[PDB]
Amino acid sequence: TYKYVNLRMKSVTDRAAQTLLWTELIRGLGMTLSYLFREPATINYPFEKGPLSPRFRGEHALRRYPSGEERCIACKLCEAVCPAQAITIEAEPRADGSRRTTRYDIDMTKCIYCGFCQEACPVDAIVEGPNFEFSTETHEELLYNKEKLLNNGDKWEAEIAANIQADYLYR
Amino acid sequence: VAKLDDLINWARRSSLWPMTFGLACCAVEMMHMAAPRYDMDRFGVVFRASPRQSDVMIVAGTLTNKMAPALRKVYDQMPEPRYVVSMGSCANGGGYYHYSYSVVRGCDRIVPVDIYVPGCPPTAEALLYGILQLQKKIKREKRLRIWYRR
Amino acid sequence: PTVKPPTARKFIWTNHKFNLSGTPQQYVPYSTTRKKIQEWVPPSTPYK
Amino acid sequence: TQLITVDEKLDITTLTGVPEEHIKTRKARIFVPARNNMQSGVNNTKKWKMEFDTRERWENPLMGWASTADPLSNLVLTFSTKEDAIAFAEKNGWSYDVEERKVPKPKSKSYGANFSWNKRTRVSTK
Amino acid sequence: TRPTVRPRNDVAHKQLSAFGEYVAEILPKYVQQVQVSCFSELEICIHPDGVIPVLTFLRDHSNAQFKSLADLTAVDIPTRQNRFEIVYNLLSLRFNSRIRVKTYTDELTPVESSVSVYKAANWYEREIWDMFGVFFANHPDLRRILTDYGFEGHPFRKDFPLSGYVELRYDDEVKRVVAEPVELAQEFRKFDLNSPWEAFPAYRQPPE
Amino acid sequence: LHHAVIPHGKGGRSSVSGIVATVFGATGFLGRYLVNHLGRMGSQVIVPYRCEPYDTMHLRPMGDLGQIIFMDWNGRDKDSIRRAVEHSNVVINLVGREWETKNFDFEDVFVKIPQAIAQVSKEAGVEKFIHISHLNADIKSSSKYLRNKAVGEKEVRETFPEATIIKPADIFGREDRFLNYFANIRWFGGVPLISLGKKTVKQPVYIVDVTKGIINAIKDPDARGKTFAFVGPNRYLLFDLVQYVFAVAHRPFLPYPGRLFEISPFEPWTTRDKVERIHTTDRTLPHLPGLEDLGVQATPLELKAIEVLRRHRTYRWLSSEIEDVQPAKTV
Amino acid sequence: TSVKPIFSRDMNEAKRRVRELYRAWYREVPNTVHLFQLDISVKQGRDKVREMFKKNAHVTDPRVVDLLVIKGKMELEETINVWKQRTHVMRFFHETEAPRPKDFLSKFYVGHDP
Amino acid sequence: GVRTSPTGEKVTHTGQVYDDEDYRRVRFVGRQKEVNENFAIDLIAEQPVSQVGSRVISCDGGGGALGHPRVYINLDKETKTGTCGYCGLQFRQQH
Amino acid sequence: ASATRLIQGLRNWASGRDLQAKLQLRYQEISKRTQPPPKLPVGPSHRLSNNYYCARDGRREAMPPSIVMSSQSEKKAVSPAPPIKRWELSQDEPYL
Ligand SMILES: NC(=O)C1=CN([C@@H]2O[C@H](COP(=O)(O)OP(=O)(O)OC[C@H]3O[C@@H](n4cnc5c(N)ncnc54)[C@H](OP(=O)(O)O)[C@@H]3O)[C@@H](O)[C@H]2O)C=CC1
Ligand code: SF4
Ligand code: SF4
Ligand code: SF4
Ligand SMILES: [Zn+2]
Repeated sequence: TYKYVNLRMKSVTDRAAQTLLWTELIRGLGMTLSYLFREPATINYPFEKGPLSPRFRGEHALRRYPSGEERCIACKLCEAVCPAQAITIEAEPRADGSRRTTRYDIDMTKCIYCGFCQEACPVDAIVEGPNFEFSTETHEELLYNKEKLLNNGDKWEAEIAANIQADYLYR
Repeated sequence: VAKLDDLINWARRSSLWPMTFGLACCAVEMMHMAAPRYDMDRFGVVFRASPRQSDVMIVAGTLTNKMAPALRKVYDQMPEPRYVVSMGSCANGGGYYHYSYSVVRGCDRIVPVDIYVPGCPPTAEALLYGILQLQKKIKREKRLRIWYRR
Repeated sequence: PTVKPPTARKFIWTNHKFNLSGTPQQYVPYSTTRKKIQEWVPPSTPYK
Repeated sequence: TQLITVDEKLDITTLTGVPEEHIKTRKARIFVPARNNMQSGVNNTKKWKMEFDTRERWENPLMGWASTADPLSNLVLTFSTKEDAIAFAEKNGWSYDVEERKVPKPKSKSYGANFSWNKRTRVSTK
Repeated sequence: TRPTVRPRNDVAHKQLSAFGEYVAEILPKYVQQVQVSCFSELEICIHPDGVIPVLTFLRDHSNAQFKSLADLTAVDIPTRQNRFEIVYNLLSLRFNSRIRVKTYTDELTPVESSVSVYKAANWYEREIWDMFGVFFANHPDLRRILTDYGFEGHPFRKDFPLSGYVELRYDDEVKRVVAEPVELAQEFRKFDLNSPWEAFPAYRQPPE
Repeated sequence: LHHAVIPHGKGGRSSVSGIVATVFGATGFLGRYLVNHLGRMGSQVIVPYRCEPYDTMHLRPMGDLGQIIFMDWNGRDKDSIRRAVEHSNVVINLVGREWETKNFDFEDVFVKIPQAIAQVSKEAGVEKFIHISHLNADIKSSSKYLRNKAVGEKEVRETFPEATIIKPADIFGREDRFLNYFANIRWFGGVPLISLGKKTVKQPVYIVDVTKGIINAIKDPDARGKTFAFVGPNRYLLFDLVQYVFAVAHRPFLPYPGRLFEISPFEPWTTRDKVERIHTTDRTLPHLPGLEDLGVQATPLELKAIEVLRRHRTYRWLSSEIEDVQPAKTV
Repeated sequence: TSVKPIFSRDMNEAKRRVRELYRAWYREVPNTVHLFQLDISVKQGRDKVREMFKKNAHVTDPRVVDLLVIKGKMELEETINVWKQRTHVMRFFHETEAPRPKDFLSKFYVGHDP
Repeated sequence: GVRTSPTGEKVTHTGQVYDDEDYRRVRFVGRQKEVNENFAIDLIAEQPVSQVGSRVISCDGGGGALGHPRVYINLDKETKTGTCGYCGLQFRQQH
Repeated sequence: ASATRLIQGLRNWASGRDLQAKLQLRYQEISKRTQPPPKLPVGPSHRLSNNYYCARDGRREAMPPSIVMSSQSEKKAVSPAPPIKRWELSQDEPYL
């Protein structure tokens, strides 16, 4: 169940020869030279990308139905499950009486990218999408409104739908 | 003066020397970026521990109220030109600990931030993208042309 | 995608856009809600 | 012995570290919260709540978020009964307004009253 | 009740109750209550003036041998007049067990320190003074360990707000990091998540 | 007034003070301090810059999110000015170089651009205009600086009859060119000066007092159309001022009774007109109101000269106290 | 009403501790000004200490004033050893906050603060 | 079909547009105002109405588990078409 | 694996082990990046009969802690538990 780590003329001469002639130092140098002659694992960014998964948590997006009509139904589960309180929702019924949203703001400098909103959405409207290269220069640009989220959804629908099709049976 | 501006922008952007200023999870993500998988050193990016010989500073982690004078002094000891890259969500807007009593709500209040990198933690490929965006920002600088116009 | 194309939709962008930060096409935040409380406009008729 | 006698009111405003303006100008409220009339459960009206008043909440210049200046705007305290709530309110020097609890009157429900013979309590439909 | 219900152990419950009777009979001067929880964890509630003569017993008796101090915690309950609930967690390696020793104190009542028994408390209760305000008597080096140097007030008290009273920002006017009254860009949205129905029947308090 | 510009909050960082300011030439010294004082009240600031964006980065942490809007503008392009001041309700003018560059002489930095800004602001219906001029602005002066300042303030008063012209006497601060110049000409040699500087009277005024007066003039509706005279609370001879400046620096004083360094490709160290302006006495304006008419506490030099000139001491005298210096002699 | 004392048996001993703390602070104000390169006079710091001592001079409980003496000792130990910064010492002197209104008319003009 | 307020700003689908005297329009100078050009109401308006052969009809939005929860719509009325609560699709009866 | 045989032998000699047997760089031997869809199994209580919730509730079976002694014969000295048994030395790699 347990073991004792570090509990251990020819041998004395071998130790003295290792002292004077540096046997184990030569061994360590040989391993260093072994690692010199291998193929380095540097991938050619940005022309090459690291491996990922269809479950990758990236940029927030708002999806749509396959008829043009938006998916969010103003149920406020995402802002109730959000651990960082980064989601602000204000809702009202529009002209046709459909329960939709008027303000859907995500503070992306508050968001912790944990995917609770993408799993608490009953109609799969909000999705933590796949995009990770969305660094900005100003603080206000990382403060998405509803129009930016809808534009991101219409931008990345062609792969978000495929990722959902690939992953939805594990949920 | 247009071509001399093109020269010194190439010299500064291809030999960026960051400083070893990490604080939290995001520091381990930076160390993962500096691994052989992504290899910051291929871009002319070699870690230097002293603020007096550093070009940029990547603030990784949560900046608390006990840490703001230290970050301010470290930034004030860096020679010009200097750029600050915010990282994660803690150094962006507080992130998870935005409403806490002892967390600065974004490190913009202490130092002027040039490049915002979003994530928690941001992926090392995204961080490389942010550093390349900073390099492209350095490339389009117009110092000597503006000096000639003035 | 040459052998497995994505499904065609009417709202999918026909052209991809790179990161537009630092350009005159960058995103700025704004509220999407109207005026919350209206204001009493005074009448234009003389008070006499 | 190892004990002393102190015959003064407990005032710990100087050790809680709160600023002065949030001591004399804040009116606390000690009350039993009313039941939400949309529901029928009475578990939420079991313990006394000590709260404070509501200060200004203006719109943000960016998106009209609820920007506030009161640090005590989200302070809700729970006490078992009234006397400890009053003692805690007077211990920190907070001037308080106390509302007594409102126990509902025990009604006299009769199922046979809907089927009376010489009374107005005859129901019209069932 | 097999697959989704936690199994119940009764031999450990009986042994912990027997050890609780043993402790409550050996020390009747300070021990007030002994209770064994449903998941087989012993709790001893004693007087504050008997913090030190109890703990050394649990560190030196051959039948207890609780040689490790795992965690030391204070809990703020504003209902009671002794709002601070000091909790010592002890671990015995020879008997492979865990015990909990609980006591109470208010703001102005000092508690005898435990650095003469467990040296780890040399930090632990010190952090308690940084967070709640419980003063510990005869501490060797008592100073704030977690909060800021100029911080006034104890943050872990329940009457202290979530966001503090001061926030820091850099000022070019004085070239200094200064503290200003707190003004949040967005208010912390308080959520009412308590269901108004009776939670558990077995934990029903008697009414007035 | 509109509901978006109604004041709100406790006057903190994230509050709304209802002030939309266009600070022209905010990248400098007074512009930096005015932007810092405006950003702590929570006011919308529009900063148009002529230099590189990086040099404006120090203006970023002084305000909240979106409270400072950086813009591109030209001194000879009125369309950029109209883009800048179309939405502001107060426009502050601080534009001025101490030396003539290759393209911009003194006339087109002191006369043409404030007239253009005033005309554009009057066309856009800007309610409040604040202009900064010089106290010693004389049409019959000995320097081009003061003459062009006089013509510029005359044109500002004529174009905008409701313009608040404010004339600081001599601003000193952390990044100024008045005490710093006096401490920096010790590098040249034995501090050259005309007639030992015993004939000219100078009244320096602290920068924080000027910024507070500008803020109060923005707030007060009774300051429109006036001509304030921001004058410090004390009068010093030039010899005694140099005495005090070298006294707080703990440098030995070896005096003796300018165009050579004005032709450098860098920022010039000194000019001829700077030498003319140093030996120009402060005018006395008892009729015009000062900083005491705006509720501003005037700060004398004795508590701020050490603050300004601490950086010029070596480490031999880096541990001196505030009170261990004999102060200057008043007149 | 019977309480456990900490250090002070009566009010006289607590006042003795208060005087000792004020003596130590008045001693260490010039070294705090000189060492931190504070840009204020010694009189400003000493009268700041006097202002704080007069501000906390409304307490009649021996335990509360004893805890105040202890916390002053913590501040003195954090000042005597260089654990603070320039900003931590300068946080007492509020230099960035504008003067708040105090009369009723000005507060009525500003906002809804009662 | 975006409408243009005569201040120059486009109008979002929520009806928000800054007034001509609003100072906050200065946040849009030198930059652009981002607004979705795919209006949801004008994209669901032209979707045809389906005639079903029963009194009630079940709608899940299509895709099975990829859509909304399944809701049953009654078409007893002969005046208004039964519109889905989630997807906005409307069904009717041929009688 | 795109290296010549002499470099292979030099690496094997200088490291002292067969490096090409266990490479640290991934190749075709790993699982494919796309997979067929699965069919997830069900839990134990997805029945239709004899599955009343009251007979398998976990939260409702929690009891309040039992008070042993409350302040409102020659009993043997007891222990919290039997003493921990002596650990056995590992027969696989005893390091001895
Ligand atoms: N010595 C003093 O401090 C005194 C100053 N004044 C007046 O006070 C005001 C503010 O002073 P101060 O802060 O010290 O001055 P600065 O020289 O420090 O700042 C001048 C500012 O105006 C800009 N600017 C200058 N010329 C032009 C131009 N032709 N076109 C566009 N922008 C221009 C500069 O931009 P950039 O350099 O980035 O191109 C800079 O931001 C000025 O009007 C000055 O004349 C009055 C009395 C004494
Ligand atoms: S991913 Fe998590 S933190 Fe981010 S918005 Fe969704 S729920 Fe909130
Ligand atoms: S959970 Fe989904 S449907 Fe509900 S409010 Fe959020 S995005 Fe809309
Ligand atoms: S942003 Fe997230 S990953 Fe980075 S330090 Fe904060 S909590 Fe950790
Ligand atoms: Zn449907």
